[PDB]
Amino acid sequence: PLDTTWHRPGWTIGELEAAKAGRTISVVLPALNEEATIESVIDSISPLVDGLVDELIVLDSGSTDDTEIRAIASGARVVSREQALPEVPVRPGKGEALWRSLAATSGDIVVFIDSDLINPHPLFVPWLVGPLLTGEGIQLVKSFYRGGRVTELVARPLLAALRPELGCVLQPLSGEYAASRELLTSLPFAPGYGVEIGLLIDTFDRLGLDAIAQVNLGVRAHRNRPLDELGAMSRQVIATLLSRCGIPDSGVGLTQFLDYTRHTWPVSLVDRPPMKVMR
Amino acid sequence: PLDTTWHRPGWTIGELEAAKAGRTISVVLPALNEEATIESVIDSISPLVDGLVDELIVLDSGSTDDTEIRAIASGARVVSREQALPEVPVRPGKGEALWRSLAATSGDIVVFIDSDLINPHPLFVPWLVGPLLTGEGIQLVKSFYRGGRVTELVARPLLAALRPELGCVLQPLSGEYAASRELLTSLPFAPGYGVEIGLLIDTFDRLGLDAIAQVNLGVRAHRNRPLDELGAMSRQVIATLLSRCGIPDSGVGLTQFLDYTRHTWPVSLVDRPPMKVMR
Ligand SMILES: O=c1ccn([C@@H]2O[C@H](COP(=O)(O)OP(=O)(O)O)[C@@H](O)[C@H]2O)c(=O)[nH]1
Ligand SMILES: O=c1ccn([C@@H]2O[C@H](COP(=O)(O)OP(=O)(O)O)[C@@H](O)[C@H]2O)c(=O)[nH]1
Ligand SMILES: O=C(O)[C@@H](COP(=O)(O)O)O[C@H]1O[C@H](CO)[C@@H](O)[C@H](O)[C@H]1O
Ligand SMILES: O=C(O)[C@@H](COP(=O)(O)O)O[C@H]1O[C@H](CO)[C@@H](O)[C@H](O)[C@H]1O
Ligand SMILES: [Mn+2]
Ligand SMILES: [Mn+2]
Repeated sequence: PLDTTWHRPGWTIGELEAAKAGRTISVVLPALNEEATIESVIDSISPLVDGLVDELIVLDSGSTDDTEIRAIASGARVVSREQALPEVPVRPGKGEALWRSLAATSGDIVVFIDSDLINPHPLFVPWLVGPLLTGEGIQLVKSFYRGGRVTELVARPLLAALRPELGCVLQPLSGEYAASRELLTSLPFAPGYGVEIGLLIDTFDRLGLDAIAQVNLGVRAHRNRPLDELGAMSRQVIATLLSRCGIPDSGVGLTQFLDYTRHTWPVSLVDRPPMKVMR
Repeated sequence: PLDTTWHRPGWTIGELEAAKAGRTISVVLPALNEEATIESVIDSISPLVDGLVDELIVLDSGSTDDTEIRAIASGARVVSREQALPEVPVRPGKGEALWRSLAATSGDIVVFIDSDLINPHPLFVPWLVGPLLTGEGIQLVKSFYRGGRVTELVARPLLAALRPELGCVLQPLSGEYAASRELLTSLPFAPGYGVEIGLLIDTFDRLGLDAIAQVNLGVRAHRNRPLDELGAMSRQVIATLLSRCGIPDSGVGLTQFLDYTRHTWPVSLVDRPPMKVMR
């Protein structure tokens, strides 16, 4: 039911670029304190700039390490959350960074790549844009790869329960994906870590499976977070997914008991609206 | 909001036994292929038999290893699913084993202990029965301990979303707990791995928090399953939890893509009814 490219696409950078046909391509790297990895990621993509890729920015989501200076030193344009859209006060979380990035880019096609990847392949961007460039009706491309605890324990089983039509999607939460600006500026953006699952469900509801493709990127490595930070992420994924399914979420943050101690993590039920309204 | 015993209970086996006041206590160990651990678990509890504990059975849920012979050799009464309730054909899964165990025991109080625990403390059963024996209105006692991936990523965040009143429960899926027969024979039993979360939500809805206590067992160790088996368990926990919250579940099993291969795991939306109807 779902256009899946199972092996390495056969296209080439010169073919894909020809297929642009006046369309532009922006790449956004969201980054929060990724000084150890930001440079390797930027370098994997910057050789494409002024060719297949027209624009690369790092959206610096409030880093307090050396993320920004190392990104500048790799030749990337770095855009803070405030600069992307300064009339609107900044909220925390990943979804805010990606939503704002629409105002700081102008490509007809937008590619998101996480900045915490350990040594990413230089064809990620070409592999993701393939179906948007050479297909018909594809508006969103998700990646899969490779062990993804939230994906396999939370998102895929809840999708099977509540949107089983998306059961064929191998990595619904994947941070590497591309989509048309027309789609992205028409969809709301869930806060925090809810943004990927929200975009997938909203895209499906509006365009169906035929507008979605997925592409094998082989294997990917990244910062494996401790279980407690995953708990808050799972809570936000659940909150965003239930809302899309018409189920009322309590809005109560996850509490954890670490001779134990207690901490309550934030959860948000507030989406950003389609960036179109900002026109 | 929730009666919590945070340090080691101060009671003694002789005090607790005196407090029985004619009430009986059954212990059930569900077991599916636990030959490596069944013996250490039985031995931790059998010294209590004919004193605090009136009855110990192993409910052999279809083992094909040496579980049954090793349990017999530790002096335990072993009851198959068929023998517990032979007029009713056997279904797979943990919940079926626990539900049937009500027909093969007669204690006024029933204690469940998983049979895959690595070296369990001999006071587990005394610590769990404490609040049922010495409290008032306690009808269910859950344990906590100790890293519990389904609990921290699936069950606690979904409870926070959908039954936030149970947010103070530290280990909702814990396999070690005790309850009155009157409660257990009044509640349905969810299939598979849904049984613990189902019993907790059903108990709360019927009796509120004041009927539930929890007790610190310190640290517990057990067979840490691979992520893919956890995926099917999470799917069933989600299915049981959504049903209790009035949310329709698709009934679609989780599919996993392991040059990948596909497998679909069973999920069940069929509860067993209150054992009372079998009277
Ligand atoms: O408020 C935030 C949180 C995260 N990120 C970025 O979003 C990406 C994915 O975040 P994370 O690693 O925490 O998620 P994971 O992939 O580990 O589940 C990373 O490049 C982060 O730098 C961000 O820009 N802003
Ligand atoms: O169909 C089944 C599945 C499991 N069990 C028992 O239920 C307990 C808990 O099962 P499991 O270890 O798979 O769950 P976990 O604690 O690892 O999440 C164990 O003693 C199993 O032997 C059972 O009696 N029947
Ligand atoms: O899927 C997951 O379990 C997590 C983290 O992966 P691990 O459990 O650390 O292997 O990462 C997912 O979610 C993130 C936030 O939504 C995305 O940025 C990742 O790309 C996605 O894989
Ligand atoms: O909470 C969990 O993640 C799992 C398995 O624990 P691990 O992730 O292997 O540490 O076990 C829970 O669920 C089982 C089935 O419902 C219960 O039998 C366990 O007692 C409970 O801890
Ligand atoms: Mn990451
Ligand atoms: Mn276990």
